[PDB]
Amino acid sequence: MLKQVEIFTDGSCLGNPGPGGYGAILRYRGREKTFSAGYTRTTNNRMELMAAIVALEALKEHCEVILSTDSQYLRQGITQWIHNWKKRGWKTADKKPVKNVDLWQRLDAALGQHQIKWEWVKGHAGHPENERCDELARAAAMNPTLEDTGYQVEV
Repeated sequence: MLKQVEIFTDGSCLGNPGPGGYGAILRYRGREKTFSAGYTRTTNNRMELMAAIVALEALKEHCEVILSTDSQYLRQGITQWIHNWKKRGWKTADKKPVKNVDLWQRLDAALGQHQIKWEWVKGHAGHPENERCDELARAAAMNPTLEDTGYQVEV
């Protein structure tokens, strides 16, 4: 039985916007859960956040997590922006809401329930589970079934 929860995420999009999807692998309890869905019109950044979100929302108790991903958007959010965004009320310097505020707030809610250890992998040097997320993400985007409600060309 693993002593820490292991999560792997990937997200993919064919256009901007275009159809996209995500793949997340979750090692929780004695199982490996696999999550993946395609969206008719979204963006690569929105899918990368969705991967992380659906994985964490599955955890039903406070856990010790190790989340592994090569997603740069997630990385920059987590390491440079999120902190300052909470202090500023989720607004940009020109007082508009941040881009993808729907997802980042959603994600933030999921992250505050756990002790998280982030492992930023290089795209060409992750683990087998990262490669498999990539494969899932791509397959999903080719057969999109859901609508990405928070997507805006806009705000």
